[PDB]
Formats: sequence, structure tokens, C-alpha cells
Amino acid sequence: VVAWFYLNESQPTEQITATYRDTVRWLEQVRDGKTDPGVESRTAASPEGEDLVQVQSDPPVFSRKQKGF
Amino acid sequence: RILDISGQPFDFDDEMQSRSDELAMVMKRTQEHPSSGVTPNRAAQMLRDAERGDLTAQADLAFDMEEKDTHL
Repeated sequence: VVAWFYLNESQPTEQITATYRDTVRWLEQVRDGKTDPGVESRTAASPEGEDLVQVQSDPPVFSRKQKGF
Repeated sequence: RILDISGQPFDFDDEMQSRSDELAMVMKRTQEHPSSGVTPNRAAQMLRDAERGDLTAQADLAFDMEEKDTHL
């Protein structure tokens, strides 16, 4: 869709521009995390990605998993 | 024969009862620590077992308490 919009740069029709706008809106929604891109139909598999959320802390002494006291 | 305090004669043996070869196996014991992760149900079960004549888990628990608790 976006390639066809790029090719029709000399004069774009209403429907082509509307479809391109819908596509870019969907892409922005995907980027913001408001919608999932989906998985390939052949097998359920989502693309790998880096850790969006990460926290750091020192080892938790005195936790309830100690069971030493 | 040596006469008992109750008046029943018996034979006196100088060797300890624990020195027997068959009893040597049970003499060596591993001192388990049941005070790790104490639960009220667990303590109640230990006391109930000690009531019937177990006397082992209660002894280990008492040993753990006498060393873990400073005030006691």
C-alpha cells in the first residue's frame, strides 16, 4: 500500500491517500504499543524484541525465601 | 544376683547398652533442623506426634529454639 502511494506521487486519488493515511495511523498505533502487529499465519510466532521494561537492584537478603532463621 | 529397688532380682552388666554392635547404627544420627519455615500447622502436627510417643521432632524443635531465640 505505501509503495503504491509512493509511486502515485504525480496525482494521488482520494482512496489512495485515505488508504495511506490509514496505514500510517496503524503503524503509529503499533509503534505506541496500542495494537499488536500479529503473527504469521503458517505458525504462531511473534517477532523477537528487546526488553522494553528493565529494573536493577542488589540481591535481596532477608527475603522470605531465605528460610535460614 | 543384684536385687532391684522394686525387689526383683536381675543380672548386672558393666558394658553400656549403647556399646552393642547392633545398636551402633542407630547411635549415629543427623540433627535435622525443623525450625526453618515454621508453620502453625507444622508445629501442631509435631506436638501431636510427640503426644503419641514420637519425641524426636519435638526434641529437635526445642534444640533449635534454645539456640535461635536469645531471650529464651
